[PDB]
Amino acid sequence: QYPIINFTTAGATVQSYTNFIRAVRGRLTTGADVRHEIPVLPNRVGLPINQRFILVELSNHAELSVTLALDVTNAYVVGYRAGNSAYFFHPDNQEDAEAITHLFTDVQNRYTFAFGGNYDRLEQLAGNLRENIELGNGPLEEAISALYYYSTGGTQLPTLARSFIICIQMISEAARFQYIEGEMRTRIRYNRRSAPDPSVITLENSWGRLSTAIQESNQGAFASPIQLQRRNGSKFSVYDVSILIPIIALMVYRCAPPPSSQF
Repeated sequence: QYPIINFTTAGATVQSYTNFIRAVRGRLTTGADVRHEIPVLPNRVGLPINQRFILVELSNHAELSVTLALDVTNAYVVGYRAGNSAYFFHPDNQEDAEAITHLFTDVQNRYTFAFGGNYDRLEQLAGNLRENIELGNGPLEEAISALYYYSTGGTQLPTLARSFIICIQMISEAARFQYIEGEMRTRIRYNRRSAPDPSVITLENSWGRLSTAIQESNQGAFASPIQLQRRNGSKFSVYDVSILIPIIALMVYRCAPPPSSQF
């Protein structure tokens, strides 16, 4: 039922990764909502269950496959399937708990983790912060294997958590931010793994706030500036949507768009 997008780390290139992220964005957004040239994800309110999720089937050079389920309202990875088992992060509410029963319905073994899937929780389980977890094609290749082997005892919990952190950033964050997509393209082009710098981390941390600031803006102008960081960790002040058009590819729905109000 739910749309499936396929990606493999096996011989991945800048182009194959670019095609993948473009396809993910295309399945996440409908085109009904574009504000200051930036697309908005579907509103959760009144969204039919048959339109709620997309599936990302990840394959690797090791000939293993896992399927991630993404919530279209926020691009969040809500769980995964590997063969005969599926695992879901602890739902935030009763609506989300019902929603995930519509995923991987023919799987033999269904589990809900007692932990949530946010970075804070995953970092504490990994024993490492995002700033110290290497990203790139190699890490993703390895993450796919780690997810695959969890049900059979091959993967320790910190490795599993680290693997989720890798997947979330290389898929969901890349979908949300052209800038983060670009950072992953660079890693793939040179086949060089590296942890995300402060520019990546601060964008990830600020996605909700940036989405709200843009949507609540007066003709694009922020009421309050948002502080981001450069690659070297120095401050970058954002006052306007204009500077973010090349940076952010999609926003979470936060408010109704104000009337056109042309002069």
